[PDB]
Amino acid sequence: PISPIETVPVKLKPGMDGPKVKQWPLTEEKIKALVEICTEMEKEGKISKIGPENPYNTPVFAIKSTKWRKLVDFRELNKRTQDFWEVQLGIPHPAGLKKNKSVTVLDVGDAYFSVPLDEDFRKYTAFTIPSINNETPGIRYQYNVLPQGWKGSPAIFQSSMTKILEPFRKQNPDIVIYQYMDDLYVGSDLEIGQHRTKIEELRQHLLRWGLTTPDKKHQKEPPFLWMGYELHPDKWTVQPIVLPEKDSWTVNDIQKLVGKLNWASQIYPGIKVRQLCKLLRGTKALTEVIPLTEEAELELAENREILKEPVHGVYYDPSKDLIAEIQKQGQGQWTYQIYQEPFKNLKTGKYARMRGAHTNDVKQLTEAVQKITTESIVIWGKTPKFKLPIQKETWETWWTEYWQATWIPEWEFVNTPPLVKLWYQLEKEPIVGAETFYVDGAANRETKLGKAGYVTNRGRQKVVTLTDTTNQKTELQAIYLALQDSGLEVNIVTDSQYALGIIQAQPDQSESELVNQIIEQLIKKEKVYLAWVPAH
Amino acid sequence: TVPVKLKPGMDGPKVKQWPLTEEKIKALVEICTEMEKEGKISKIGPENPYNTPVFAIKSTKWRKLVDFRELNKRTQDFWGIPHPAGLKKNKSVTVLDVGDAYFSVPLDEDFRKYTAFTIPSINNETPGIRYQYNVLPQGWKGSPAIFQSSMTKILEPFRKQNPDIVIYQYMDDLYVGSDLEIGQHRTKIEELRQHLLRWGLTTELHPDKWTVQPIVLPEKDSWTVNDIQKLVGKLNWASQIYPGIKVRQLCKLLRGTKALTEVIPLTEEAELELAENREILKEPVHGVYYDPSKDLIAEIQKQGQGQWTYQIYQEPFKNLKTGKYARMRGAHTNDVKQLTEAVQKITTESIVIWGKTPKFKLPIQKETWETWWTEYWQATWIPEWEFVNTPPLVKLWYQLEK
Ligand SMILES: Cc1cc(S(N)(=O)=O)ccc1NC(=O)COc1ccc(Cl)cc1C(=O)c1cc(Cl)cc(C#N)c1
Repeated sequence: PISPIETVPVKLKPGMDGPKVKQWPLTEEKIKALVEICTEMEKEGKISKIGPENPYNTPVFAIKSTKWRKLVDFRELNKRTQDFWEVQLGIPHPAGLKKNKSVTVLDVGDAYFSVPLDEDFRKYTAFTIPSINNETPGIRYQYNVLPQGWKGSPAIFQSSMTKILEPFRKQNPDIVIYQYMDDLYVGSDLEIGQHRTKIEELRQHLLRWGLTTPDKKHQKEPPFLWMGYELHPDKWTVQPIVLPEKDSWTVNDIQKLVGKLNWASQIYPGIKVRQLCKLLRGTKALTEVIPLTEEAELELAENREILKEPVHGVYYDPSKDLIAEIQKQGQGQWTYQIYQEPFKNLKTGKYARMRGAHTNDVKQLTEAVQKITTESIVIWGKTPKFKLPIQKETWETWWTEYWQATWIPEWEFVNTPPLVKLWYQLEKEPIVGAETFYVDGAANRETKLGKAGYVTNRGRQKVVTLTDTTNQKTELQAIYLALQDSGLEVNIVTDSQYALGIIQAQPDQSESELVNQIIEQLIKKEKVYLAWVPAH
Repeated sequence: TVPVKLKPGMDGPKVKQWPLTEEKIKALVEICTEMEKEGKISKIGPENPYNTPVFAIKSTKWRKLVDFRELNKRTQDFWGIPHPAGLKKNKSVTVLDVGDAYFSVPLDEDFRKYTAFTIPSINNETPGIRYQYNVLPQGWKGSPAIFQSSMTKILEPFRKQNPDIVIYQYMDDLYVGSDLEIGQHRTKIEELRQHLLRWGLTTELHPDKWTVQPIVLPEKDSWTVNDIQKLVGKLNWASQIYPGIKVRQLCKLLRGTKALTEVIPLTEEAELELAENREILKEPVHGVYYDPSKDLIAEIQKQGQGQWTYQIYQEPFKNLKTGKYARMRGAHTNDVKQLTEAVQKITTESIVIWGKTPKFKLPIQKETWETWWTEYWQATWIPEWEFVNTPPLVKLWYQLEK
């Protein structure tokens, strides 16, 4: 019983033509199985025996209930079919599920094969059952329904479904039906029996359109298995992630491991993979065996212990506040937890140290907020009220003066050290009395030889001859000198267009050691006034 | 319906829907179930792989705002009305939204597919709701064009009655310009709305006041080594626009290694040089003329403290216009708002002056901007933009504006 569902208009890509690949040869055995199968599918109404009026052909295969099944390779036909509106690529995050009294999962079953093919288009799907060891004329057919493996099947199926449910969702506003691939996660707040009845209604609505569905016979029971998660009636939890103990760890092994650990970092507090990753240094092959260092053996242990902790979460209740709190776990690394009621976390996660060319903590804080906001908008259609380890004063002082448009939605301070601050602030005006170094560097970009010295008003002088430098390291090195060689108060003038950079962004972390060295130095002074003057 | 097509070899837009708020999705869903019923739009299948972004802007009433920037670019041309030079010289211009006018005219059935758009769902708990226009869409370039005959018609009677009043059409907008005093003006605009309203339409710039502001250089009792440096820097960079600007005499005073804080006495030659430089800066650079065949570029620098500076130009340093925009009441804690606000403002000026929108260079990170520009958008059109890293001197120089 297929379907009184109106077909979808499928056309071949711009001006191309249906596939014409030759039928792969098969054994009398495999053949006899395919004949069997197609004879069944012939009657279920799924395929139709056609004839000579079809130049099109796709290769059928026989793979093994250990019973013989079939596989049609549409690879060609697909690359020659039109493009469809991409089917849902974003998958629901449990934390975004509103807690319901009951939820039912209904996998639609004989999904594709159950829906009509555009009768025009069927011809292109014709394949052929070989004859006994490549001697002439065997059985020929084509598809009357979405073929398993064809490009438009998923999108077409999704649609048809969506259509069939429009009514139900209309007549049952307080019922919720999530759609995902071939599944319907149906949840409500009715009573166990009311719910049970409404499900049977749905099911029967679908059956009246060609979609078979589970009964309490086959229909999944919680906890629900769903992408590293266990879905319970009042909480979700992460499904156990097991680190196998071995005495021989290949490169492949340590990588797959580092990976599962990194994923774990999102949920579990304390995972670390520094010494593990350390094992990858110099590796000559995925199959290479690399002995774990002591340090390595240890963190792996500690991780085995963190991982055996019961982290769990709650579901979303639209009536309560959304609150995201951020912590700075190491330079550029951030952790966040998003909840409604304290300690009852809806979701957590961390953002890896984003090794940049040059930023500062307030900038990165800002960015973690941006990420969380988008994440939140997606998951809940709202944006969290923030709890950030940063003083409104520091924020105002920074943002209020940064060359770039920046922003943090509504948030509030929370003193959970370490706090994000500004490591230093360049002076707004020259420092009276404070020394005035006139810095400079020049390097033969070609020879990578240079010097970078300074001369202060006070007489003090210097210059260093450098090996390996593009003027930019000299320049900066110039400035670096001027910083080490002065008091806790200095005025440095330069022609460096790049230093001008620092001025406007006062970075507190960079890609280059140099900038780092300078930064370290900047932080030590009590006052620094950086000034730029045109070069020459 | 008039057959419309995409420019040679250009295929349809397939831009992705940015995630929206629950607040906003419920509104689009409402607006869309309505329009659906009235036959303005129809749900569509998966065979349609095109798509344009949609959002809701702000009564408590929410409006639908589709972004056909891509489809506009991909849309054949129709060679709109010639820009009326005098519009810029009026004492007051009003903008009215005539997008409602299009819902009337049907859309060539063959073009529809391309107008497909999607209403997203919180948590991907469902596929989007897909539609495609059955009538002219607001924000599509081919709409005001295709409704041009019909528009002029409905307009004449009001122009003749008031021929001292100018009307110019940009997309969904109508810019009406007169010289009457505020009251006589506004009452006369309502006389225009009323006129428009008896068909199906519905809803305060002062161009002559937009002044061309110069660069003023600092004046001081005493000048320090620092003061002179900074000054010599602004001048230097500026020598890129006015090449007569000289810094030799000044740069002389700076010879030697003295404390930034030390006061330097100004030589008479040095004083002339400054005086001469104040003189050069007293007027915009000569030789800058608008070329309709070139793009318009609008660059903006955040001066901080809620002030913003901008330049519209086609050729680097050959500015068509320049300005500053100081934050409006309420935006205190919001850079994003002032910026989108400034952009709308600058873009309307450009429409008024040359009848086309400028391309923008915005000093904000793409993520920040994409995540929140809607929250404050209020116009029917949407300019083109690109994100950049503000050179510290173009900034420093324009904060020097009078
Ligand atoms: C897990 C559970 C069990 C029961 S009960 N008492 O029927 O066992 C009731 C509610 C719930 N769940 C909730 O309260 C919150 O979750 C939900 C809220 C509404 C809906 Cl329709 C589904 C869920 C799910 O649990 C769910 C979601 C997806 Cl995307 C896939 C799968 C999958 N696979 C299951």
